[PDB]
Amino acid sequence: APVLEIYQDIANLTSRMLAAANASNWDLVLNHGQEYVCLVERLRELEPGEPLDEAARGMKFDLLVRILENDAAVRDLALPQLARLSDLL
Amino acid sequence: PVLEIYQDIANLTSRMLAAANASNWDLVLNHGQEYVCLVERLRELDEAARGMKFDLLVRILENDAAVRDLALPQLARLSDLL
Repeated sequence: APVLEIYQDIANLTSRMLAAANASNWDLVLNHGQEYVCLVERLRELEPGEPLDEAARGMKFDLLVRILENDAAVRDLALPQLARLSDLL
Repeated sequence: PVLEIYQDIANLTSRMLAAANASNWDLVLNHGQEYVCLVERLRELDEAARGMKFDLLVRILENDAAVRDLALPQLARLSDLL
């Protein structure tokens, strides 16, 4: 199904964001957010419904766990550096 | 159901957005423990229910992005100084 295509793309994009965050390329991470918002809008046009196939349910669930884990991992790379540097100024 | 989890992750992300707005990065970071725990608790539906879940998801997705959009330009410009 096609809505599975957008979850995949968001997972791929969030993995790219993670790679940038890993390299401390904050501006790239932000630049990836532009696509991210596009992808969420497109997601929003397909969803919700109609129900999903059991096979395609566990796949989306996985994709989500991955998107959320990526989102958490970006924050967990960036924020300790932000906190630290903020403390200084 | 699994809506509970989704609800809890959405709510938490709202508290993180509120903290972010206030520049309390430590507090954003402390809730991040709670998020991850809820996310891993996930690794583990009628139409009204799927509309509900989908709504929560969009909110979580928007919230993560809203926090990055606050946090990262500050970080970009502070690493550059230092």
